[PDB]
Amino acid sequence: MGSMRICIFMARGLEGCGVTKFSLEQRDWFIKNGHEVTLVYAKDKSFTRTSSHDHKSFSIPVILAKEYDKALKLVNDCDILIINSVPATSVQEATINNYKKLLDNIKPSIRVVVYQHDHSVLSLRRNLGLEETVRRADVIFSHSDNGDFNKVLMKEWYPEEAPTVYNFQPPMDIVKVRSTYWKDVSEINMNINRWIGRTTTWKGFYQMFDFHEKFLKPAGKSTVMEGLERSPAFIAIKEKGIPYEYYGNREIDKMNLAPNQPAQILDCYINSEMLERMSKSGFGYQLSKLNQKYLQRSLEYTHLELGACGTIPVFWKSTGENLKFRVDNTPLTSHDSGIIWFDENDMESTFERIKELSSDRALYDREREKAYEFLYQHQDSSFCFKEQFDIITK
DNA sequence: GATACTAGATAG
Ligand SMILES: O=c1ccn([C@@H]2O[C@H](COP(=O)(O)OP(=O)(O)O[C@H]3O[C@H](CO)[C@@H](O)[C@H](O)[C@H]3O)[C@@H](O)[C@H]2O)c(=O)[nH]1
Repeated sequence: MGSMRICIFMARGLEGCGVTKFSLEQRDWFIKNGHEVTLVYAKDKSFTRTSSHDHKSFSIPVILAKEYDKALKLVNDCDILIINSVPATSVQEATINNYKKLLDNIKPSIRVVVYQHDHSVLSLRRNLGLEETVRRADVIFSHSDNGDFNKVLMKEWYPEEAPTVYNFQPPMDIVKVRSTYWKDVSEINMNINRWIGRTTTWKGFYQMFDFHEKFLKPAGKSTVMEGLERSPAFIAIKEKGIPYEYYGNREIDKMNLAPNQPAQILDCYINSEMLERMSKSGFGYQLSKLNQKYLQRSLEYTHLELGACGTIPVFWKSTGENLKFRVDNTPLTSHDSGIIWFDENDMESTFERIKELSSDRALYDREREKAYEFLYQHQDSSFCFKEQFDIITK
């Protein structure tokens, strides 16, 4: 019921993945709804995927370790301070020290909002100041009431009344993407299967490799996996002697899209570039197989980008089973969504589906629309940020 | 003790 000043703060730094995407998507919504916004991030630690999204023209970097004043001056110039990430466990005494001093000098007329974007305790543990950050917050959000942040970490800090933790969904303006990359069914290459994600076990990269060597490759299809970095978690792909063809983001045009080829792995990607390639690929894959406890209503940005750019979304079954439609709590697998639920113990019925859609384009374009409208209903900004804006205000 | 989950050093 009035225009406010917002400061989005990422103390971990600008990593270029989910948290960075949420902030940018948060900034756009606030701006579109009449509010002034400033996006601030700590550059004490740097990241590879720092340019995946375009923020360079408006984001404001700051070195907490040696710019406390500018930092304090920025975080105090708003009505709502939203912290999406906290210093990592490797920043250096000065950084985590000044960040803690910042939380002690945020004027009284500022409502501090804290979003916890991680899932597993293992990730939650690599945070510094997360406890102080949470106690200073006037509002807290998490991906699941039954996730680790809620059931374990909030138990360690509040064994005199524990703050409420509201649930949220990482929203995105789906229409902007569609209206920008969607293509006519004729421009799509039904033989290019494109997987996107990062090198982490719950991201289902293994099953994509398996699915390619056993179904797509043998059938003349081509597979591209975008976003795999040789993180330590990559050693396992070495031990498992899994066939592949790595490509740096510079030599993308030397990638071989012909049949009878191993999984073509792309290092890391620029988000707008990936969407363009995806909007012209027959099927996009996002096999996140997170566990029941961590799943409530939150789909991931990689999930939403697939629906939004005009491809046929191929997600992990269990995921769509545990998650619930935002409109009526019903499982995502209970709707005629057009989505193709991936079954690990039945990759043949999955492949068969892809084959059908691969033959007649009428049904294909009939399934996109249903998938798009379904993902729109479930997680577009228009709805989700308004839900959060209301919890933050009242 | 089995098992998920979590880019860096350095030279051009
Ligand atoms: O090299 C890359 C890799 C990813 N992306 C993009 O980065 C975002 C990644 O977000 P998401 O798909 O959510 O994956 P995570 O990086 O795992 O995001 C984390 O943060 C999100 C915000 O809440 C949560 O939804 C996730 O579960 C959590 O893992 C997407 O827009 C991707 O298109 C790029 O542009 N380039």
